[PDB]
Amino acid sequence: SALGKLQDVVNQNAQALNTLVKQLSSNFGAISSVLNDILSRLDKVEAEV
Amino acid sequence: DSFVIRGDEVRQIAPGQTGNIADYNYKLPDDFTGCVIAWNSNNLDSKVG
Repeated sequence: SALGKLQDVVNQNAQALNTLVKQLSSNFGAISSVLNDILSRLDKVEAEV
Repeated sequence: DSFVIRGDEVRQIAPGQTGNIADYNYKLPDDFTGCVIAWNSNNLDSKVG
């Protein structure tokens, strides 16, 4: 805990990248968060939307 | 462009469609700029037998 300023600067960059990667799992209002799954459930214009 | 189809198949004549007419007879592009104009011709194209 003496090195707290350096370890915090590591932990924030790890936290930011794990958050950036975890956001790939989110739907954002789409039918599924898996991109090849959308392309399987729907035909072209519906999949595109 | 001009052709005859059964009245049910008019829904395959649209951009980005699939089904045997759109698949094997008349494929429209997805970025079609244009109009699809259709009418019944039972009194003209149908025949006895």
